[PDB]
Amino acid sequence: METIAKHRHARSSAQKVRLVADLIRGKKVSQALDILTYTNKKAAVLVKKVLESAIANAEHNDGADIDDLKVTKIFVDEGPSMKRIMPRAKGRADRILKRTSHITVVVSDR
Amino acid sequence: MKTFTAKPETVKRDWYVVDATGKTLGRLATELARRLRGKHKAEYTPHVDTGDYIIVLNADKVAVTGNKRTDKVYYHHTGHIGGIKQATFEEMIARRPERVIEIAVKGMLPKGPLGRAMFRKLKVYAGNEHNHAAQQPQVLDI
Amino acid sequence: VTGSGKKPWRQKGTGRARSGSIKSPIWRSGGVTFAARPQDHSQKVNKKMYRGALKSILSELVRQDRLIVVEKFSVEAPKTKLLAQKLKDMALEDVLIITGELDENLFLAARNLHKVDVRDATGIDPVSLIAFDKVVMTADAVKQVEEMLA
Amino acid sequence: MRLNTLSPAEGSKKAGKRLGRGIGSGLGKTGGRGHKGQKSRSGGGVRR
Amino acid sequence: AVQQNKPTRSKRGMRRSHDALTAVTSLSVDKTSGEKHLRHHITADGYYRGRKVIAK
Amino acid sequence: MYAVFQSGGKQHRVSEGQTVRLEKLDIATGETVEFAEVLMIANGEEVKIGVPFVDGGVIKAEVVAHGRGEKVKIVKFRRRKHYRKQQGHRQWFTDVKITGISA
Amino acid sequence: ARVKRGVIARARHKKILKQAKGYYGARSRVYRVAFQAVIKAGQYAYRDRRQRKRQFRQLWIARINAAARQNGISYSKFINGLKKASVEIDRKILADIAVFDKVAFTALVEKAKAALA
RNA sequence: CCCGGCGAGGGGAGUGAAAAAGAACCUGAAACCGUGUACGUACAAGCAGUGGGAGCACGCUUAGGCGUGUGACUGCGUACC
RNA sequence: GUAACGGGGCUAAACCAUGCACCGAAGCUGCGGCAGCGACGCUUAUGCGUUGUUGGGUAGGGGAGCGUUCUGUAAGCCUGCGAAGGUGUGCUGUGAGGCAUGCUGGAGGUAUCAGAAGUGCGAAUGCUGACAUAAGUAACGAUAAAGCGGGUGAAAAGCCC
Ligand SMILES: [Mg+2]
Ligand SMILES: [Mg+2]
Ligand SMILES: [Mg+2]
Ligand SMILES: [Mg+2]
Ligand SMILES: [Mg+2]
Ligand SMILES: [Mg+2]
Ligand SMILES: [Mg+2]
Ligand SMILES: [Mg+2]
Ligand SMILES: [Mg+2]
Ligand SMILES: [Mg+2]
Ligand SMILES: [Mg+2]
Ligand SMILES: [Mg+2]
Ligand SMILES: [Mg+2]
Ligand SMILES: [Mg+2]
Ligand SMILES: [Mg+2]
Ligand SMILES: [Mg+2]
Ligand SMILES: [Mg+2]
Repeated sequence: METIAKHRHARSSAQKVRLVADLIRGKKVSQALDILTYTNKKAAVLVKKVLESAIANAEHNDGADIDDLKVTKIFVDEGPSMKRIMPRAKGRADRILKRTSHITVVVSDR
Repeated sequence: MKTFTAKPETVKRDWYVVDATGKTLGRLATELARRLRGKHKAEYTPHVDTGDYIIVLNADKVAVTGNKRTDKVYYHHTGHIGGIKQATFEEMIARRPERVIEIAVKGMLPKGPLGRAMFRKLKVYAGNEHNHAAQQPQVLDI
Repeated sequence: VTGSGKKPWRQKGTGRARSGSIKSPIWRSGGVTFAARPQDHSQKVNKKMYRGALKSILSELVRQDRLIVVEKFSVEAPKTKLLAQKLKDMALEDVLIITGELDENLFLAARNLHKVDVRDATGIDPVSLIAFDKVVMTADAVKQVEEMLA
Repeated sequence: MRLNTLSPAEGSKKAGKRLGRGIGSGLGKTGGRGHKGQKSRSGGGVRR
Repeated sequence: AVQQNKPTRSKRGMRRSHDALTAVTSLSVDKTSGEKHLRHHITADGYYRGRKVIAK
Repeated sequence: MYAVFQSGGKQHRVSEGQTVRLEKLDIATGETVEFAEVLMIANGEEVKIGVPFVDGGVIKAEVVAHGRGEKVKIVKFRRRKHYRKQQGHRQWFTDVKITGISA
Repeated sequence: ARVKRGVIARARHKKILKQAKGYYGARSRVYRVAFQAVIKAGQYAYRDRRQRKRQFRQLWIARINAAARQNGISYSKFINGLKKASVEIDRKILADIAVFDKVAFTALVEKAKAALA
């Protein structure tokens, strides 16, 4: 059974995250987790946590075996931009976005 | 009803040996181009490669009228500062006679992918004998 | 528009569009460049024309057999139920009662009912007549109308 | 009998000129003014 | 030093094809205990080549 | 057996039992019509051809359906000259089934 | 009265966008571009309605030439022969014949030759 | 109740008609950024369309063939104000 | 950069005299369909048996419509057995469009015939918001410098000692 795990509003761009997601796209769960573990990215930890949560959900809520499970859907989606004002030289203002991230990690034994 | 259009599945391309010994260049070349196109083929389309496969031999033994043996210059550019290159017909014959014929063929065919495909079907030889004996190609007077 | 004659930015210098005002209609919170005013829309009704129209509509009613003529139509007490009963008896719903001498009780009865309306013989209007599909008129009322119209 | 049965005479209620309603109108883009004239601008023309 | 047209999403995607990371090929295994670790880097406990060297 | 006929200016190749779209011929939707405008009747081995139109050839063709075809957006347009036309069109057609080529 | 120019505008946009289906980049999304693209397509369609007939004729003629040359005759001469004969078989049909049933084409060629002689 | 930092966030369980009504809360369009599926696409030059159309996929029908998507190759064609 | 046939090429595929031909326009004709303008026979709210003719168009002039909000018509009618809206799709109109249904949506919409309009946006270096783009690029603010041990904690180059 396909079990959803979401994380919303991760203070990093979805674009950055996508890179790590791709690395573990379609892989076997434990292996994917392992891969995430030794990855050097900060976003790598968040996605790992999400995966863990998903696994836990699968274990408790559904009652599925860990061995059979695969990382199917892993759509990292764009979050709401927190608009902050950065002053620049010569009185110029830039409203810099602080893009957040949605991370949907779904897991199934099929 | 509806107009038929040629299919690479249905298109059968036969094999033709062409002798260029003691024969006028341009007319021969044009004929070759036509053959490649399929302007002789009954099921011709200007969008599908229909024409027959060609082997041409004796590229140096081709005939040119008048001063054309020394007069006709074949120009190509390197892509560099002063990289304009001059090569006379005789000179071309000396080193690589196969080039001239090919160039002529290119001139006489479309500039696109189809043209390129047509060109590919032409296989050029400076000598008299071809290695493509297994295809059983038939010699036509061109 | 409650605002300022202050230019938001200069004419040449700055790269932005040539600004005049925040009041300007091509803006957020700007003018309605062709703003409407409290206006009288009332068309000049020609009196003779009006008369003619009345005549026509009355004729149409007559033709259609929807203009019912009465001698005795009066409600005793200010009572809606009785009026309703009367209507039922004379087979009516959508009705304009036109009376010469205004019975007050009848008028009172006519107030609440949506399909029923009582007007005086001199106090009638074309659209009302058109609106109600079965117009009922008293003899005296009719006479008054005739006098008015000629 | 009704208000939805009564209709005006043809020619009595003319269309009207809506100036500047695209291309299909014909009476559009500039409406009925032309190009770059004094008579073209708003608050334009001259005294009688 | 400024763009003259807006480049496509397509172009950007194409550019990003190389910018995507290389995943670690496989984990390394300690022979005695069975600890999964990074290559040439020690375990979580402090074991290395089937031998505990660091207490932390 | 296949036949060649010109109808409405435009010529069409047709076989027996073939449904071919023609122009709006003002005849009933469920009616059999005969064609003498036949140029060729091809038997298979012995083809028949004579003059502009063949002497003793008649095509028995059943009218199937009348109707309007695919809608086309006739956009007339001129650059920088404030002008844009748009007309639509569906061509009226009569679909014909051919019951038999008669000689 | 004020009219909110929303729903109608959306509807207007919608049809254009649906027309602009299978259009690279902004053409199938961004309206300004999309409308333009649609207009251009329409223009081209108009032109091609009047141009495509000529293309088909060119094709058919070429096919005839190919067939005629195979049989052993030039195209113009063949056409002249046909004219002389008075047989009103158009280019398309001839092309079709060349493609499929070749015996008929051969017969036609023979007839043309006879007409010529 | 589980996950995680006695976090955020989530998933269950529960409320209700509905949480595809969770306080970022009615509907929830477009741009924009995405995943998955479809077909194409890595020797091929240009307002990216159009016309023609190979093939390949997918719906139907009792066969037949039509739709839909894709479109290799190909004729013509230089935005819109 | 061949660069003064458009190119390949050509001793005819040049150039001059003559003829038979074919292509070559959205031209004319063929078949079908739509109108605008007159002539006529009959009539009317003119339809036509017709008949001819006409139908590129900018500024601009004339004529005809559709749709949006509201108003009456309408305490009418459709509508929680699912409105508007959204989103598809199929059909149907000469066009702005209109009708039908799928899913969402979860309460209103409005026939017909009129009336009134802030009525129909793609351009104004338009205005407001949202979101791209350069791009995960430059940058991270003085070139006074850190470095290790132990500590708490989910986690320590920056925090405590
Ligand atoms: Mg002042
Ligand atoms: Mg205001
Ligand atoms: Mg005009
Ligand atoms: Mg001027
Ligand atoms: Mg101007
Ligand atoms: Mg002027
Ligand atoms: Mg033509
Ligand atoms: Mg005109
Ligand atoms: Mg409303
Ligand atoms: Mg807009
Ligand atoms: Mg404009
Ligand atoms: Mg970096
Ligand atoms: Mg750069
Ligand atoms: Mg750099
Ligand atoms: Mg840097
Ligand atoms: Mg600093
Ligand atoms: Mg430390």
